Amino acid sequence: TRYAGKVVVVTGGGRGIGAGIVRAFVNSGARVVICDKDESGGRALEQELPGAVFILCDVTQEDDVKTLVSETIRRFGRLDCVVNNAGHHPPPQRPEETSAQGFRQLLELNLLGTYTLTKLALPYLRKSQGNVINISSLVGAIGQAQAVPYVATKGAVTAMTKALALDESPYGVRVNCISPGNIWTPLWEELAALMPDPRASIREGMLAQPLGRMGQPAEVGAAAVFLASEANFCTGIELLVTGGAELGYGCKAPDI
Amino acid sequence: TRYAGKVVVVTGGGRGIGAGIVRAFVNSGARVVICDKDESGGRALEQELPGAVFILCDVTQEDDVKTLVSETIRRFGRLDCVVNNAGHHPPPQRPEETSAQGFRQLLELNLLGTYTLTKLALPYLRKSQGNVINISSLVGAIGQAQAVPYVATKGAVTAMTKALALDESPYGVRVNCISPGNIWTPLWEELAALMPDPRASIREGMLAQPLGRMGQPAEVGAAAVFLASEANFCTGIELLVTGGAELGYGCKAPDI
Amino acid sequence: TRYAGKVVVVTGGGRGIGAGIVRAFVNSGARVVICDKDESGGRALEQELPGAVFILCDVTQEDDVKTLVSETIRRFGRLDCVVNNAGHHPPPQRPEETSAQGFRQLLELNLLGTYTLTKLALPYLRKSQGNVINISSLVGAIGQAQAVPYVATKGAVTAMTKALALDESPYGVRVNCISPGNIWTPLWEELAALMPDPRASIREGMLAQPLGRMGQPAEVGAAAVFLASEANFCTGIELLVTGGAELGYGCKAPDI
Amino acid sequence: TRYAGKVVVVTGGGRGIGAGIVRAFVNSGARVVICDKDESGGRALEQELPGAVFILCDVTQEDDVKTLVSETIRRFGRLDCVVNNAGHHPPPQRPEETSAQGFRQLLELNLLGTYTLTKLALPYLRKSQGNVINISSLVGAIGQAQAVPYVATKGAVTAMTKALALDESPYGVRVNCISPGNIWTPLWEELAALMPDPRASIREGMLAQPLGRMGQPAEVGAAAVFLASEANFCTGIELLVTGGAELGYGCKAPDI
Ligand SMILES: NC(=O)c1ccc[n+]([C@@H]2O[C@H](COP(=O)([O-])OP(=O)(O)OC[C@H]3O[C@@H](n4cnc5c(N)ncnc54)[C@H](O)[C@@H]3O)[C@@H](O)[C@H]2O)c1
Ligand SMILES: NC(=O)c1ccc[n+]([C@@H]2O[C@H](COP(=O)([O-])OP(=O)(O)OC[C@H]3O[C@@H](n4cnc5c(N)ncnc54)[C@H](O)[C@@H]3O)[C@@H](O)[C@H]2O)c1
Ligand SMILES: NC(=O)c1ccc[n+]([C@@H]2O[C@H](COP(=O)([O-])OP(=O)(O)OC[C@H]3O[C@@H](n4cnc5c(N)ncnc54)[C@H](O)[C@@H]3O)[C@@H](O)[C@H]2O)c1
Ligand SMILES: NC(=O)c1ccc[n+]([C@@H]2O[C@H](COP(=O)([O-])OP(=O)(O)OC[C@H]3O[C@@H](n4cnc5c(N)ncnc54)[C@H](O)[C@@H]3O)[C@@H](O)[C@H]2O)c1
Ligand SMILES: OC[C@H]1O[C@@H](O)[C@H](O)[C@@H](O)[C@@H]1O
Ligand SMILES: OC[C@H]1O[C@@H](O)[C@H](O)[C@@H](O)[C@@H]1O
Ligand SMILES: OC[C@H]1O[C@@H](O)[C@H](O)[C@@H](O)[C@@H]1O
Ligand SMILES: OC[C@H]1O[C@@H](O)[C@H](O)[C@@H](O)[C@@H]1O
Ligand SMILES: O=[N+]([O-])c1ccc(F)c(O)c1
Ligand SMILES: O=[N+]([O-])c1ccc(F)c(O)c1
Ligand SMILES: O=[N+]([O-])c1ccc(F)c(O)c1
Ligand SMILES: O=[N+]([O-])c1ccc(F)c(O)c1
Ligand code: NA
Ligand code: NA
Ligand code: NA
Ligand code: NA
Repeated sequence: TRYAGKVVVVTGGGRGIGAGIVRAFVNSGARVVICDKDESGGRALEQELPGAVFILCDVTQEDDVKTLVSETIRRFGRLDCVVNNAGHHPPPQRPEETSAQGFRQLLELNLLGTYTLTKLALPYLRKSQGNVINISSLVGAIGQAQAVPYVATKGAVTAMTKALALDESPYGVRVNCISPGNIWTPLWEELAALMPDPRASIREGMLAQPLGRMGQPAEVGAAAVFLASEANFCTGIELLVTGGAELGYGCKAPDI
Repeated sequence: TRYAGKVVVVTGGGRGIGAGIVRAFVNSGARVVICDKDESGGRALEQELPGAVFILCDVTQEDDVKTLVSETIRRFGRLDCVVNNAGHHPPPQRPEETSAQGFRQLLELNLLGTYTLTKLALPYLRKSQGNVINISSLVGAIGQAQAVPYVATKGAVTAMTKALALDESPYGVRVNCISPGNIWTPLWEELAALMPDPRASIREGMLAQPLGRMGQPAEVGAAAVFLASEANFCTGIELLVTGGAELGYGCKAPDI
Repeated sequence: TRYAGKVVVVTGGGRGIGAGIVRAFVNSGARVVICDKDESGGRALEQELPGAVFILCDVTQEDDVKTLVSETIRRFGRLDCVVNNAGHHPPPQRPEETSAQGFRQLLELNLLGTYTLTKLALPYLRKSQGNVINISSLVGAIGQAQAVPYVATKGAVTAMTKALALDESPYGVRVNCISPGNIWTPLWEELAALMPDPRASIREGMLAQPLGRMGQPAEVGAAAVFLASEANFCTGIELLVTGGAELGYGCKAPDI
Repeated sequence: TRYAGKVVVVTGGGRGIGAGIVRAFVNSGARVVICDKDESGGRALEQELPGAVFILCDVTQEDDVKTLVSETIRRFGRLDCVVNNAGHHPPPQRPEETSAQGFRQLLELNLLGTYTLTKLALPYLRKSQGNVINISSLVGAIGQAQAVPYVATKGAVTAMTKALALDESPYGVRVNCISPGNIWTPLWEELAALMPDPRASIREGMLAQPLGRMGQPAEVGAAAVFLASEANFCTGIELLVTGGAELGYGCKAPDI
């Protein structure tokens, strides 16, 4: 009952972190709209979870997003929280292997889709004194190798979260982000499968955390439910869900 | 039931933020040991809350703290979480008005008391795969005027939290801190009463946050219960509970 | 002679911070290519400074940038440092007053122009073991009101700086950024002139810093010359040139 | 001539980073007072460098420090910059192997010695509009394993730098810190010699940086001369001299 009577939209909620967030909010008592560009996972999740429904929506298509918001209000009568989770990490790319156009396309998903849904949702979030939760990444803060466009998009999301928090504070609408580190998801598994030694790639990812394991979608979901339901004095924060990967010295490569 | 069956020690739990944390953990189903050097508030809290008991303990006295831990284990059989909240903010002091000995005394409360309880508790936290929550302050991160010793003690607590998180990660013990901003507590009220215009001092403190109000002990308490019960992939983090005070430009004082 | 024999490109170098950086590098002994989309300031700077030449170049036009790099190599035989300073801050815009297309256009200047020049310059910077300096902004780190797109672009630049630093570290090429706060420039003056009370707007900007004044282009220039010439163990850093604006509590707007 | 006519005190200046800072300031044209508790290195440095003199001074002894300041003024007539570099890193210590009294002793050197010299110097720095530079450490910011007391002392120094910057800003006195990462110094070499495999310990320290090497005292010295002589709009900053050790993922230890 922590978030009972509330209505939540989760983008990219059909699998991975997004599905973990969907499950966490349903378990808290909320009704959840699962937005995803792929039907497979999200439609099955709707059948599985009574408090969840699936709406096909590509967050890069402004008309898809307009319909997502108007259908949410038409079907459920209010909107309390938007979780902007949809996003993609390309395979490793050296800087000279990137393109401006590929950079533009990744900005369209990771940044502008978050911007567009947030903009269309804010009039309703103001009425409900709701909140926005953006899923950024630890690598926006500390960088990552072979990922210049991806890192840039998440640096933008984290910064945008703080700007929006300032703008919406007089209306009682909080805007926060979660920065996960290595979370074991289908995207992580897909990316490891492209590596010469997938098992070695996965073990390296596990040992990047002092805790010695990757995180779970359910753990990101619990952080999201906290930010929505119990963090009434938090706005503009970056909640790290990383297992301590940012702590201490590690292998990143006597004084010349 | 979020933290049912667990045993929590809260230092400085007799009033203010500490009492808000005590209440939050009792509401989550935990048994709570209220530690405080003053009997008045903590003893009344024990009478009020069934899941809470009061143990008189000055965290600067190592033998008081040894007895706090051994009495907790004797009476409740386990220890799952230590919340190091005891601490003090002196009245405003210009740098030339501080002393090394006053600095040493503030380090004894704000830093070494946290260190001592954590050290004595860790053998039991390892057995329970428990966790440590230190109450630091936003001003450890961003500074504050007329508070050189206080700011230094909280910078130490936040850093120490990260070091300890690294050391205890192989044992499954998480170590995190909460950095509150302006929280309306008896200490805040006492400090404002020393000012020429207390009402103006309080209004200034309220407007230091984009949210336009100070925070509540219950809001710090909810963050603590989150870190203890649902943040299993968080260690070494600094959870800001500040109402956005660190965001954007403000009045802190054309190019010469 | 701190940077004698070296060749530096400064984008947006015709006025403001960029011109201050141009002057600082000329004073250090470097030859400087002034890139700007406007002829007026940059052409006069070339006439004024013996070690500087002006090349008309719009950093959003990839063919302009290709020609900028090839002309620099043709005329001076090497390239040691690229300072990505070109960028724009729109007038204050409430979130609901922004557009995706306006956001895209600002990303094109503030982020992708920096990306494009850096990409085209890196083969030559590798040969010279040169370095990249991006001019970001403090508001990428802490947020700003009525500037969601601008803040997002600078969050991206700061993050991208760290990603690129990781990628180029094995080649000995350092990548750093400077985050200025309020610097008194023609852009600042233009923006204040749009306000109801320009003088009040300027005084507010001055008092946003504990130092009680805004910064100078020459001060950003000195930081850039430091990063280029004497910071051989710095890569991926964010050098704050802000007068302390990020420090302490301020006016950003008792516990409800 | 960048800092000609100025007078600088460097504590712990007899070897290591401190000696590199002494050399950098002498090369900039300043007169330097070398403070150290050991005579060997500092006395030889005075003989070697015309613009430098050695004063025996233990920064934990308040009367030593009073005499250091009064002798500096008596001999040179002004004081422009204090570099608080004296400090120590103990050998690796597990948390349960530390003591409160050992923690107190390390606070006395790393934190209170910096506090005491700064306090005694500030009246003269106000007259000269001088500045303070504290040598902290990257591990104050990100933590380190087996170093709870050391990490806590450097977290305190970095925070104290920001508090003091706020307090002294109305007097035109800037207060900044440098946070080095792995710098190859006699302390680093001594600590590695205690390890089972010193060569393996040194190689691990080198590879903790994306640049693949440790830093040099001269590189910390150049950062200090920058902060003193050319960073007039920087106060309360933490200048990282770390070779990028804080960037990206590394080895710090699939989802359980
Ligand atoms: N997995 C990690 O380690 C990790 C770490 C940090 C941040 N993140 C972020 O978390 C989020 C989710 O990552 P994940 O690992 O769960 O990925 P994932 O690929 O497993 O799942 C992403 C989901 O989003 C959907 N999606 C993609 N593009 C979409 C679009 N245009 N419109 C609507 N839905 C779309 C996909 O169909 C999928 O269901 C992303 O923003 C990612 O950047 C992930
Ligand atoms: N109030 C704020 O705005 C604020 C902001 C940031 C951080 N904090 C921190 O939160 C904590 C609590 O602050 P507060 O405002 O609730 O203060 P408070 O003075 O209202 O309550 C502190 C409690 O700790 C107890 N205590 C003090 N010294 C003790 C000792 N030696 N041993 C045991 N108990 C002791 C006091 O008796 C009291 O019950 C402190 O660590 C403080 O630095 C407060
Ligand atoms: N002024 C401040 O307070 C401040 C603070 C933080 C960051 N910054 C950043 O510093 C940089 C310079 O700011 P400023 O105040 O000097 O601005 P400015 O407007 O005074 O000068 C910017 C210069 O860049 C040029 N320019 C603009 N678009 C260009 C393009 N497409 N191609 C080439 N040149 C182009 C302009 O013609 C001008 O000469 C920007 O990146 C800005 O975001 C400024
Ligand atoms: N070496 C590194 O990798 C590294 C990294 C980050 C920070 N630091 C910091 O840099 C500073 C210097 O470190 P280092 O590696 O050069 O150490 P070092 O041991 O090589 O040199 C320190 C110097 O300070 C002197 N000193 C020690 N205690 C003193 C006291 N009480 N009074 C006066 N002088 C005293 C010593 O005699 C010595 O000459 C310290 O503050 C250290 O914490 C070092
Ligand atoms: O595909 C890798 C992992 O992705 C997560 O989203 C799922 O919850 C797991 O079942 C799966 O092991
Ligand atoms: O004393 C100021 C405030 O302190 C808080 O700890 C209490 O919960 C409030 O009742 C009180 O208004
Ligand atoms: O236009 C405001 C300021 O802009 C700076 O770039 C110039 O150096 C100054 O001459 C001018 O006062
Ligand atoms: O002792 C290790 C290193 O310490 C530095 O301070 C010295 O400048 C070097 O000569 C030496 O290699
Ligand atoms: O830190 N990240 O953002 C991140 C890490 C690993 C992944 F596989 C991923 O898709 C995203
Ligand atoms: O930010 N703080 O740590 C803080 C702020 C105000 C107070 F009254 C106080 O006691 C502590
Ligand atoms: O912090 N900035 O990025 C910033 C501040 C003020 C300006 F006028 C400006 O053009 C940019
Ligand atoms: O990061 N440090 O503070 C640090 C690292 C290595 C050392 F040997 C040392 O004495 C200090
Ligand atoms: Na359903
Ligand atoms: Na009770
Ligand atoms: Na010229
Ligand atoms: Na000499």
